[PDB]
Amino acid sequence: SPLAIAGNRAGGSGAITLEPFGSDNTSPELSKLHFGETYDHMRVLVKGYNFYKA
Amino acid sequence: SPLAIAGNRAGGSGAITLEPFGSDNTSPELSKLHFGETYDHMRVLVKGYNFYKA
Amino acid sequence: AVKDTIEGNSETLSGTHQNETLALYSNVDQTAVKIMSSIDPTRADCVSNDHELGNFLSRPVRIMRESISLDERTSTTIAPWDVYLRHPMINKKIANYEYLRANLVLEVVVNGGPFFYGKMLLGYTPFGYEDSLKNFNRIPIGHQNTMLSQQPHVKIDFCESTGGVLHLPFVYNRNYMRISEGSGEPASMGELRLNTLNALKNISFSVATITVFAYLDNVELVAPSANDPITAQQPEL
Amino acid sequence: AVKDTIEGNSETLSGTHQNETLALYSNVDQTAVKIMSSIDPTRADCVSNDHELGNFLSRPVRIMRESISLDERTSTTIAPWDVYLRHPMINKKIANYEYLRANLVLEVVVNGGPFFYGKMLLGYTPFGYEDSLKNFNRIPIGHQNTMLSQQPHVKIDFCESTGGVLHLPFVYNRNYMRISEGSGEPASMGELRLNTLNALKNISFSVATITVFAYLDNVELVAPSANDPITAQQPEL
Amino acid sequence: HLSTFFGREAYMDRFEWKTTDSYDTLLFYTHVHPILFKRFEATSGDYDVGMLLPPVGYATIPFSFWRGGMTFRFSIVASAFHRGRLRIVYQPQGGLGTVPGFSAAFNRVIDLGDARDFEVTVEWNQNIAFREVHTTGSNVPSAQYTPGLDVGRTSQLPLGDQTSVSNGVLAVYVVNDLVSPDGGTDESVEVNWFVKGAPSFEVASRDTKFARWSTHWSQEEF
Amino acid sequence: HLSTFFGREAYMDRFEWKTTDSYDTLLFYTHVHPILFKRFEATSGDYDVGMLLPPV
Repeated sequence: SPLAIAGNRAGGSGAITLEPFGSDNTSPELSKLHFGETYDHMRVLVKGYNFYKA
Repeated sequence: SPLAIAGNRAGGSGAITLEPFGSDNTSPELSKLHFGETYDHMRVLVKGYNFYKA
Repeated sequence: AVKDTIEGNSETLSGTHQNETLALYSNVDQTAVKIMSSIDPTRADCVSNDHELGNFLSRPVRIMRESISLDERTSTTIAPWDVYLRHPMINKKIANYEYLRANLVLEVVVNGGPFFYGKMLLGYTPFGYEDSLKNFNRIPIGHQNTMLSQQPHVKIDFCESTGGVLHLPFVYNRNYMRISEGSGEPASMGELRLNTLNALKNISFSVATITVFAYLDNVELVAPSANDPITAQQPEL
Repeated sequence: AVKDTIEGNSETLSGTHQNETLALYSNVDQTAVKIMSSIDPTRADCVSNDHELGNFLSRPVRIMRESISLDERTSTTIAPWDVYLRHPMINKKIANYEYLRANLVLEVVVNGGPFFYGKMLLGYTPFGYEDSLKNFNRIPIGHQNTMLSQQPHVKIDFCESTGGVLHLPFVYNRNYMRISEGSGEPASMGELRLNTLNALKNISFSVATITVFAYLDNVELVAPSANDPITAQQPEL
Repeated sequence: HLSTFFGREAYMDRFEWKTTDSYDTLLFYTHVHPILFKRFEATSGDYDVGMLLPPVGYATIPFSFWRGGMTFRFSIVASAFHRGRLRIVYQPQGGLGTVPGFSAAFNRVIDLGDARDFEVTVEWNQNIAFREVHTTGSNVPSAQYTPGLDVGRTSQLPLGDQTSVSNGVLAVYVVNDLVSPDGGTDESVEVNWFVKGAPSFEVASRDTKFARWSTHWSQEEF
Repeated sequence: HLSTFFGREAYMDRFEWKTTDSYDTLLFYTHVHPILFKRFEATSGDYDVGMLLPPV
């Protein structure tokens, strides 16, 4: 019953990890292969201009 | 009678202080919270342009 | 990556805690989502150090006010403990307690010109005065002043405008006094007398005023209860 | 010879003093009769360290109570800040102040057997919810649970009897909130939603209960005023 | 520097005491904000109007938001044989439609003896950081304070409802009746008050409300 | 930061088990991509439609 209570907190921090599908293998030099730069920050993205309401 | 003469000079420098309403508590970083900058000097303010008399 | 700020504050607590009036006991575990507040040094603007909740019973309250006429001898009495605790403002902050223990502080304010030359007496009688109250009211004012002058009192001078500060202790045969509804204990702890010593005159070629305040100090409130206090009443004058 | 205990305590004071709310100024001298009290270590019997006046707003109060029936999906909402500050017991201790600033603490208590296996959701919406309130009530309960799961919430399990603790911060575009009469600020600081996640069932061979408490912590009362507070009201359930 | 305007005192008006006054009567009532107008009507022979402001009120016109403390000074004009006691009450918000207590709100009791000319400063006691600045739509502004003998206004009733531009309300009540040697029913006493700005005064905005006013009031009626 | 959107959980839907089920029966099937819509129809009295998406 302890295992059923700890697995009920918000956010799913009591869930059982289940040996995930495959592995994660990404190199740092993937941006130099695709798209040139990264898009991980929305604060930088919002500084571009957009057409609106003539 | 001395207390009635000293309290009659111009500017009200002989008045009796009366334990003011509340206290003064302002932080230096209030301009960074509101309006960005300060407006304490009229010499700087007068260097802006104003429309006048076409 | 940043904190999830929902499932980064979750944690599990025991089902037992206390809040100085309600205690809960359980054996199963709980879940907590504790989102903390910020420091914000700029969020404290109207911050003083006089108005509080602990020091609320030390707030002065006007309990007496009279106007004095020329060539008259009178007598008037009130109950200081009963009037102060029954004030509508004070009654709200003593509403879920049973017992009280504090000291009385009285203060008088007089205002008269240099043309009046009158005098008055203000005396106090401690606990036990209700027994000899039907007979003390039958004594002439002049003879009453003889006994009042031997008790904690103050003299009011009308030629000047001065007088009046009285610190009184808590005298009682019990540890505290019951302030719940139906109590008569507050109305039996003391008495204030205000009678003429010398009649007021005037140098011609006609009315003076007087005001009395009261409050408490070293207040102790104990015994929480779900009982209403004494029925509030506005001071008569 | 001993002290006269009447004219042995007399002394003269200045006519200027302060009591954190009333300050008096005068230039004439006064007279004082200060009779001090005793130590009396045996006079303190009903002395605890939980009931106070400063820590009075940290007293839990029941604001919600429901009974759950089998095979039904429902939704119910209240206003936690408005209900707590409007309680008759709490309204008395906030009566001559104008502004308040404190954090909300909620707690849920559940009771169900091992034969029930139901689930429920309880979510909170911060300041600004009144604008989107007429439209949020038009969304189906299933789709409402999607958005509530991303906000500070708690999950109620009926197979066990557990869950419910929620600490919430003070979020507001001003420094404090006005608690005087006619104020609508307390009724706009937050909202509590209680809707079904999974319908309650039972293993046969029919009603559960739930209770929610609330209180405040780090309370700050400022701006004394002679203004009545919001009209008190007993909680609806 | 703008500090030279916030700190220059100015006489505003007068009100009476009228010794035939009960123990609790309103004598003065005002809003705590720097924009207090005074309208005159060109005593000499013509028809002309004008308005005046204190040095604190004048400097905050080209701005839209204000905050800080303000200083008030009351001076009683009486002889050496006058005795009495007065009260000063401050209400942070809502106004005083009825006589308050003695400790529910901030109170001060001062006595008319050998000392006069009391001064007091009110600090910022709002839940918001900044307030608005008052304007006028016509040439006859609404009353901002109760009786002022210079402007020919003598109503002692409390006005109100200016919460969005002010920092509370000031009121003056009697405590002990005024005593004079000769005899009442014909004797009064006048009190003069001055306004100023505390060293914590502040303005931060830019506004265009004074764009069509003018300092040339001399001949504009024809 | 965009990381605050990738990492916020969300309840989507429910499916049943129905104990009267054989030993090999399909109970759930989905596509592994973040664009999963949910359409509602304004329970209260009017005609309105809407859609919802997870934070991702």
